[PDB]
Amino acid sequence: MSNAEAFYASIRTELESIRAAGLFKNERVIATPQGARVRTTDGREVINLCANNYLGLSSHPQVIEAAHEALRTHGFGLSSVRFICGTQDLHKTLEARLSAFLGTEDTILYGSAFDANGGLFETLLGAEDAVISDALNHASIIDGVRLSKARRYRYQHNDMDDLRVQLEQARADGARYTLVFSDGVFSMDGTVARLDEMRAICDEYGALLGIDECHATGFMGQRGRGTHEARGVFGKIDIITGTLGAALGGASGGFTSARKEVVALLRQRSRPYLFSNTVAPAIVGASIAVLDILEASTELRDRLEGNTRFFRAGLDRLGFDVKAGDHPIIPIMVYDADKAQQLAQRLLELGVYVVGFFYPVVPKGQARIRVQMSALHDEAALQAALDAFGQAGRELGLI
Amino acid sequence: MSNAEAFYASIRTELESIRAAGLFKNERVIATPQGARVRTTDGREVINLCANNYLGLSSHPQVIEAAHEALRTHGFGLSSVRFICGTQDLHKTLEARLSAFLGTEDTILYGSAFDANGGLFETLLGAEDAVISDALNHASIIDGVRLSKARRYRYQHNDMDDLRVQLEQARADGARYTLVFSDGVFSMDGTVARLDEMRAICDEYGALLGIDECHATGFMGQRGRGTHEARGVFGKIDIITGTLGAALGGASGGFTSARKEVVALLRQRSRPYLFSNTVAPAIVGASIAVLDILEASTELRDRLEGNTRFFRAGLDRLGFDVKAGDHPIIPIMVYDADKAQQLAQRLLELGVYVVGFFYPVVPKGQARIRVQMSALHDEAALQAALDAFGQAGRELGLI
Ligand SMILES: CC[C@@H](O)[C@H](NCc1c(COP(=O)(O)O)cnc(C)c1O)C(=O)O
Ligand SMILES: CC[C@@H](O)[C@H](NCc1c(COP(=O)(O)O)cnc(C)c1O)C(=O)O
Repeated sequence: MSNAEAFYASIRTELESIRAAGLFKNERVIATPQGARVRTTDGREVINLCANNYLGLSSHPQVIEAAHEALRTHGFGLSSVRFICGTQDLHKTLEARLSAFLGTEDTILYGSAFDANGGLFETLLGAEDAVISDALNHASIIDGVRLSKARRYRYQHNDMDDLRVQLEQARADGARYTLVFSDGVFSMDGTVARLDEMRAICDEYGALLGIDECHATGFMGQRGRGTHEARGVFGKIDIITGTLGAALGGASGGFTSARKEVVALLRQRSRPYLFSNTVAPAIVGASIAVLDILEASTELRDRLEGNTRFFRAGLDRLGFDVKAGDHPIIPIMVYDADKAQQLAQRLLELGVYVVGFFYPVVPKGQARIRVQMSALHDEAALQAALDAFGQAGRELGLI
Repeated sequence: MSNAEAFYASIRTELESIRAAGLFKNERVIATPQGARVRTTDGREVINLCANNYLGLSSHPQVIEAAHEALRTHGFGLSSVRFICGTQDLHKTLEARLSAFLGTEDTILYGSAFDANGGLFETLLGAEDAVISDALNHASIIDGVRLSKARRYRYQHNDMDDLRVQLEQARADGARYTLVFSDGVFSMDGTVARLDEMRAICDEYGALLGIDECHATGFMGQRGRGTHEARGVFGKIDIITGTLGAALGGASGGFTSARKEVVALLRQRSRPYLFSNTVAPAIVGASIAVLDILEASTELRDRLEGNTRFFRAGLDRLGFDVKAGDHPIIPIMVYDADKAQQLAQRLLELGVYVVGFFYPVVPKGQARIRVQMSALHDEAALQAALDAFGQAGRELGLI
């Protein structure tokens, strides 16, 4: 029995036990563009309440046509990293508009938020330095930190007192520079970081504050600029990392926006920036028009707030443990992974597209459905969906 | 002086330190689509010989039109990882086409080749297993290995006897499974991994064989299938990672190709596939068009081979060191960084766009210019660049 084939057997044995534990993820094949309603290849058309299409720009006609013109004017692929021959005027234009949009002096584009985080800490920090992370920080942040030589501390989830204990200890352990880093809005539970307390606690110790803004840019704040606008620190952030693939288009790309020494050093030394393809001209192009939309009127994010409150207060009145609020991410815990596959399946049958969240996406035994609001939803969809949740929740024992 | 501001000072000190060493990289701002000739925002038209656009597909109008069609039928962005609502029929289809093209059972799409490597080793390997890398492996492989728990070995560049010395130690050290991993075609020197030998070495020790094919897929091997085709080992590769951002379109996205059960574990556990956006609809649909183009005729790859055989023989007949290979990557070693900044800039005055490679992209003391050949270059541009190389080659002491 060969060594290579025992490996493949090991892998097959692993797959089985993932299925046994109710943890195997099955892909639905959508046959349509992204939007408020969606159709799998099988033919069924369902309400989509689990996309990152927070502002509904993934298939917004003026975003689609801006990408079209980018294809005409600036081509399909650049097949280069930025410093070689992958820099077009659009990249410089969009890095500018984001810096303006976000409150920072420059911005550096990446292929994703995942790679913006991956290349952040290693380039800026060393073994003598520290990174303090909220316990539930996103996997891409944990992997950025793992790739750096910095010392690591976690503070308990959104616990501002534990943030002080770690900052105390890191000072005590002798940290040169400290960077406090956290999801702006957290992926799996929707809660909002307390950037107002943190920027103050960071100011006592001289620490830096960085935030991952994927679940905030475009629709958090009065003018949609970020979680920092929503906590009144706009322009007081050392490091923003974020995506172009959530609210701002949903195609690809990410970014780090920081002072200008940072951005300049990231361009010089950040590994994904040096070593991975530049963003495609269509994406950069359509993102520049995305910023034209959101800077011209706050309506879409306003309709998002409305859709979110209506549906959060609705799931509340049905007995779900969902607080009233304006978090477009609405977590619905079912703990059992199998009971998550069922609830998502049953809600499919009832006309609602959600997907189970289980390990390793969330901790074993803390499985959930993550509802996700859009500006796209009209009230007969939000209503027909509330119906779907009340029934399937009743059948499965959730209310 | 506060700690935060102290940190910014260290950033600018190293920003100035990097300029002082002449190691600072300045972005040239292309104003046109990627092409064999390109115009900076200054209006000057120049011959591009430093892109990964080997087959000219980056602005190929049939590729461009497939992106136009994929936007109309399938939208701009999906704003979701694959397992939630980011799997369209296109991704499944493109995944079947890459597997058949490449000789493998299945294929998993990533947002870049960077992330394909980044999510590869940590998923398939454990503390008891070994990875054995060619010492010149791409930065994305190193980081993917650093993110895994496996035991690490490096062997001298293309050194088959060093490769055996490591597999001895890996086994001596008690490795369970063992993965030999190397660039198929090395980005920085154009050399071609000795895959037929490595397959034989691996069979002996019972190790898996993996290749990163970013500089091979589409044009290496008689049918452009890649380094494994070119070395008689088509169909006998355990793991292919790669990119859609070079010869297969140049826009965005990457992949890992392997057996069904390896790919299935990557879908269930690979961190960038779980936690980062799915490839955009327009990119997937254009990639499907790229495979129709390349499966229909080995022109382009035949044309590429010609253009390089001519341009190598060009610098051949001028006292340039044609160091190693038939390959479209022509490394013109100049060792000193400042000279490569000079030679790249001087050629820009002679009408040639080409860029200096120096630390940390290439080792200190081993700076260079990477000439990269495309199918697109017409004879006018070719021998016109041969002249600009001859002039500046003598003009700056290298000829
Ligand atoms: C100067 C920067 C170079 O590293 C670059 N190559 C990028 C690259 C990647 C990342 O591919 P992605 O773009 O992330 O899909 C993965 N593997 C290999 C073997 C590569 O050569 C180039 O040839 O310009
Ligand atoms: C189930 C997978 C989720 O983690 C996923 N997160 C994507 C994500 C990334 C990667 O962003 P990119 O897509 O690579 O730009 C970076 N930071 C944060 C805070 C994120 O939430 C989501 O919420 O859909």
